[PDB]
Amino acid sequence: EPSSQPSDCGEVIEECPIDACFLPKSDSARPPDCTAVGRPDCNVLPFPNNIGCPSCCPFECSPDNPMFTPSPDGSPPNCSPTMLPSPS
Repeated sequence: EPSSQPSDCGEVIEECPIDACFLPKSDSARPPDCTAVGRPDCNVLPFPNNIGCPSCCPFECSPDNPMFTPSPDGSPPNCSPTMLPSPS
């Protein structure tokens, strides 16, 4: 299906988020992470969307699931856009 995924750096590397989650996640705070509201059933990465989920995102995904701070410029993006100086 995808002939090109590792092209950004780590935004596109088997990463479950993407707009497939619901928008580019770190957009400006997309819908919550399911368990995060009380959907532990949605903690399952492959989305059931047929049992628990009221339209949030799942969990697990990759080694160490914590992710925080949205905004398109919320943090030093790294993987080249941070290499160049743009402090403030």
